[PDB]
Amino acid sequence: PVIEANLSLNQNQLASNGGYISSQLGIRNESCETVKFKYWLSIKGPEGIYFPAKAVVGVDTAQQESDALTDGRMLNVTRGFWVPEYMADGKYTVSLQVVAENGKVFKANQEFVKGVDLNSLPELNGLTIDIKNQFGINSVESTGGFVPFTVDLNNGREGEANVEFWMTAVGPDGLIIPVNAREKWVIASGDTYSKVRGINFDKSYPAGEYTINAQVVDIVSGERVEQSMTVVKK
Amino acid sequence: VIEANLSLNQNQLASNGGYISSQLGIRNESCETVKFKYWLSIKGPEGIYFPAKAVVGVDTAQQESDALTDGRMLNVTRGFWVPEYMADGKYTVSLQVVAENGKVFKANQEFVKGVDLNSLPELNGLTIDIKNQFGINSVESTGGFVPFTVDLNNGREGEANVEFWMTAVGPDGLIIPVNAREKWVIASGDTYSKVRGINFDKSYPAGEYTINAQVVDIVSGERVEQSMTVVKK
Repeated sequence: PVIEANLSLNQNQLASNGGYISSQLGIRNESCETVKFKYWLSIKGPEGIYFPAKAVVGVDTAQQESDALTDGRMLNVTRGFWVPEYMADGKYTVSLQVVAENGKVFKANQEFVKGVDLNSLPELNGLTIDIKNQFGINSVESTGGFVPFTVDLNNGREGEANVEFWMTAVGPDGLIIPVNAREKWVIASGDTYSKVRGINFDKSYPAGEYTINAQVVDIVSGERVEQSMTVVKK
Repeated sequence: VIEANLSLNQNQLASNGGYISSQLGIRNESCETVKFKYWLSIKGPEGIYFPAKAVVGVDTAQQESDALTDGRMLNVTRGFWVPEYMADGKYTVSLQVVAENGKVFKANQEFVKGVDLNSLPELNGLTIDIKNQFGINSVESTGGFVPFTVDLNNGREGEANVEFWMTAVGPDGLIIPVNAREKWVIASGDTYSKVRGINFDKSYPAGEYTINAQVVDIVSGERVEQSMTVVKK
């Protein structure tokens, strides 16, 4: 019982004043028997924003209904959503999510930005943050694995920058795993805090999805900025 | 297998932040000797997640394993700073133990910063009251229904314009709609009051679901959150 899910956005790039985004959802039953499943469209944004794409004028009373697909058949839906002005500027993730009757989870994600450039590194006002999965390693075995991350904090400002920086891995069973302890830094003008920092996914760590999350706070302004990568333990 | 506790010397920090000293207890209740890894992590508002542990230099350490004799208990004092620049609001401290066999054990305490302990989140007179109606903290693998009471009380002298929604953030990257995005004009002294439940379908994966409600003031742009945790066995 395998489902194939895709998602595409008619646009990636919203200005600060927000806007409308029209999406195209594709759900294909690649299996031989007929398949029942639930699906929905959800948005995840900065500052712990999580919201459903779906909006209603009245009182939301609906429960999550099941759907179905004929053998080899595909569902095709257009779905649009507003992203209002009052929502935080930053990087957003739209997620088509399918839960099949058998427990298997399938997803398709697209990103968009609001009030910043699609290509751009997160920044604290000249101080740019560059965190990357160094070797494109997107999973580790049940028996364990090591994934290294490159960390580059570049002070583009004309003055010194005072920052606190840390990393966690948010994962199953409510786990928040320290990846990098809280570090305080004075970074001089034009200078760079640059290093490699890895996480060892111990054999004993539970199977599932780990969200590798890095944060940087400007100690003076109080602006906080994030970057995230996903690693799955099989 | 493992018994974990956590207590805080302080629950209540002012806006200018402060220091919190914690006491970690880890007890091996098992008959054989047990190996495990453990750590201390903080979760706050606005998607804040940070490790309790801080270093002045370059963090270079790896997550070391520990061990406990049969019936033996580990006892550690561990403190952490919560600086002024961190967001005001409700925080969760979490002692987390991962045993060599895969079993996860936790002990959580809450604290607040710049607001009263157990106070209702508010958007400036507009108070938000979301509660697990019947104290149901888990559902069986075969499924279950958990209802939530929702009370949005406009204490202001003028009308309040809000947008409101709910999700359940859970395993395998799932963000499950619990309440669609609703726009509301709430008159002075009035209440948006209702019950809203989530059906944890048999098919939903085992694990930890974070029931999350958010309210935005459309005029000010202030956003406020309330969260409750439900585990599917």
